Amino acid sequence: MILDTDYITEDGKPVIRIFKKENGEFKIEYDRTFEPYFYALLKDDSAIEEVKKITAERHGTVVTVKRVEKVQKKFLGRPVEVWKLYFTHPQDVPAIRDKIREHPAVIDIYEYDIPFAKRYLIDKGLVPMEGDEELKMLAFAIATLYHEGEEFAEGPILMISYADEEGARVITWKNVDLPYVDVVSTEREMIKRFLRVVKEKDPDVLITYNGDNFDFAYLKKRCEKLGINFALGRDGSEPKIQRMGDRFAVEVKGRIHFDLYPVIRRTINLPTYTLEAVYEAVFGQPKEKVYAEEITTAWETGENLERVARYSMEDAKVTYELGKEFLPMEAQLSRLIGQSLWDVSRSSTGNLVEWFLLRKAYERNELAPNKPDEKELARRRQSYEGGYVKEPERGLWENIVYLDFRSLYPSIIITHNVSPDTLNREGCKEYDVAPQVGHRFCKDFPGFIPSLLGDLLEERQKIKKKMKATIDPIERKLLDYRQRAIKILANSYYGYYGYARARWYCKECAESVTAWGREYITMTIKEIEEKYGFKVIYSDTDGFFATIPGADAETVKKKAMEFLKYINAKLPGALELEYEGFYKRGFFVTKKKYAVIDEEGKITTRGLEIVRRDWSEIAKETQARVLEALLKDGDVEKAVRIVKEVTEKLSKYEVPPEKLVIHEQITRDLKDYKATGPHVAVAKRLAARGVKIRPGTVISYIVLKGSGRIGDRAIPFDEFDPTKHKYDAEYYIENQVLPAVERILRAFGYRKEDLRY
DNA sequence: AACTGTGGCCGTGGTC
DNA sequence: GACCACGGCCAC
Ligand SMILES: Nc1ncnc2c1c(C#CCNC(=O)COCCO)cn2[C@H]1C[C@H](O)[C@@H](COP(=O)(O)OP(=O)(O)OP(=O)(O)O)O1
Ligand SMILES: [Mg+2]
Ligand SMILES: [Mg+2]
Ligand SMILES: [Mn+2]
Repeated sequence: MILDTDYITEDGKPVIRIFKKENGEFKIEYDRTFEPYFYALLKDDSAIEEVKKITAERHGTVVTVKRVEKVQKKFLGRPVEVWKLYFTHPQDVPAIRDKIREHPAVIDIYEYDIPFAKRYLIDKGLVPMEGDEELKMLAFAIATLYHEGEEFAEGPILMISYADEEGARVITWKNVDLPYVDVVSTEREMIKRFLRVVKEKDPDVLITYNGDNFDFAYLKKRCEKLGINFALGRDGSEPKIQRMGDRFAVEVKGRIHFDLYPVIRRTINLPTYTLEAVYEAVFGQPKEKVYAEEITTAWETGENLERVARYSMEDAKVTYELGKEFLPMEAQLSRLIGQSLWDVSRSSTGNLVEWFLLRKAYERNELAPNKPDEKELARRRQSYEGGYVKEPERGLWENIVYLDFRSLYPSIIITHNVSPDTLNREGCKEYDVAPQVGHRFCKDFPGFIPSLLGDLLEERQKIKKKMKATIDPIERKLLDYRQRAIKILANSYYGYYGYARARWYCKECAESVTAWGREYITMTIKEIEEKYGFKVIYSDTDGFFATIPGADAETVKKKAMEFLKYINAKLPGALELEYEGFYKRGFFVTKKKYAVIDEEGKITTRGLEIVRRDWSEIAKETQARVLEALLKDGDVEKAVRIVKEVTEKLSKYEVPPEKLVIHEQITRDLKDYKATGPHVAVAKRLAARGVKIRPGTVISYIVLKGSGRIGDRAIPFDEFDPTKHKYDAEYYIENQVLPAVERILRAFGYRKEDLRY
């Protein structure tokens, strides 16, 4: 299989490198013949002789057109012949493309900003990660000496650990009496030893947890101090550290640096993404954390080093175990997009969609539309109406079924052929007309994007059917994550239509999709209420909760299955209403906030404070105990006692202050905030002390006793000292606990006054 | 992480 | 007090 491709320049000419593993052997294939290009649409074929003469300059190098060939293409499905303009070197294209577009004989140009190595994979029909090849994998981690106030990597690496199918080991330069610890003379020899190990094992995949932003940058700084050529690459190169967005990413050439952190972060929803949290969520086993402060004290005092080495060994071990499960999931996605695992595992959803569409467009002889310029971008900044959200029938309900459309927005795109190459096309035999907004879509031929969603959706449902039949609960989660990733990808094609930077931008398409969605869900609600006697309790976009007032569970389930047969026979094309589940009881608070319990006793909660990273644990813990007392024990008096116990404890300063921490993300430069909430107030006091506040910084603060603005008396939890600081017990009662639980216990006749003291 | 999309709750600190 | 805009995170 193909692992990666890139290009190097040799005597001014590009050379593609294809990193392969075949029959257990690593190979590098070199292609010297592939040429960069873009397309020009000319006013007349005779003008090509002029265009061939246009020249540019880049760094004292004259740029010329190497050669041309005329080709038949389609633009949004309409045939058109264009000139493929070839060049000697990819950098020629940025240097000359404006001069060609400016030529009076040139109407427009296309596909002039495609990275060369990806262009090669598309045009050659090559797909990374295809085949039965078994890849060898190696995880690694590091332990460092840390002191507050120091620069990054001023202190040495203390241990380097690595794990694979054969076990886990730790390299260190102090004497630790553990069988898996290899003792070397110095930090320098420890790094050189790890390098030796990577070259001996020759792994196809290096697995880290956040190596993109910590491990490799730390190693590089230390290797710069120590004079080490850290040649982990299979071509003898050192790791290649590149900016990517607001952070960095690291390649190791000829292998795949698989950083688990970007994958996990976008696949699993956790409050924190410490390695220990991730391990426990995936495998159901605890992992102990040893903190930087303990590690430094152990190294300097020479005591309890065995515990640090064990912690370091366990980091590599669980990092290997995780990579073994998540690599095949991301390899599948890599095959579906047609790009390397390295790119796909780190890329925004927009880039995944666009790379997929560029390959498919090449397969179908379709020219890609261009990315918008600044002025077109400003023109694309109007919003449009979305899904319908019904105001819920508040309170406790029994014997609830949940019905929900299968992949609704993609199914609408498929069924009604919603696409910019079909929008208001004239002269067709058949049209579908979007409700409310009136846009017409021709049905005589499959639209570009509609024609591609079907395979995604059919793949997803195969995974879903296997998921629901999987005994192994770990394997079941992993299938869940796969089918969810395809779901979001498919839905992102709809969002792509309304994305201002999209090449296949079409706002008419996007608002037609949502308009159809609104008409389908309200029609479905009308039918189930009118013709089957249901009451719809709550509905959001494409699903709803409903019951038959006064009927038992068996009756509600039976009549819901009858309604599904009836409604699906009336729905056109790929539109299908699904049975998602039955809940013995449910409590609906507001739009987007409710909790249901199934017949096995499992509670599911949506939108409520329990699921929000930005509410205090004491409020979430209390709300969770209350929901359990209500939905599971049907015990209202108990839920009330729980609240009363909590408020009393808070009043008496008996709640641990850890449960009172509030977490809120900084999303922008501090200068750009118009409204200064508590987390920005704290952030501005830290910045004034020299702390590097950037977008993505989480502020973790606690509210101290006082009266005025909350931000005036919020401090970071780092600075909280229980001997000097009294937390604001009234704030956590009146601003956190009570609001969270009173919105629920109102339904049973309890005012806040009934829950205080 | 997200810049694939819109809808929505709710705390906060302002206005009057 | 009533009201509003901002900003975060969440449900689709
Ligand atoms: N990321 C998105 N980008 C653009 N549009 C999006 C989404 C998005 C989502 C999500 C992920 N959340 C979950 O998976 C569950 O997490 C809940 C935890 O609180 C929903 N929509 C739109 C299009 C979609 O057809 C419609 C109905 O939604 P929804 O029935 O769930 O999906 P669906 O009908 O396609 O798929 P299924 O029913 O699963 O078959 O809303
Ligand atoms: Mg839904
Ligand atoms: Mg908003
Ligand atoms: Mn759905």
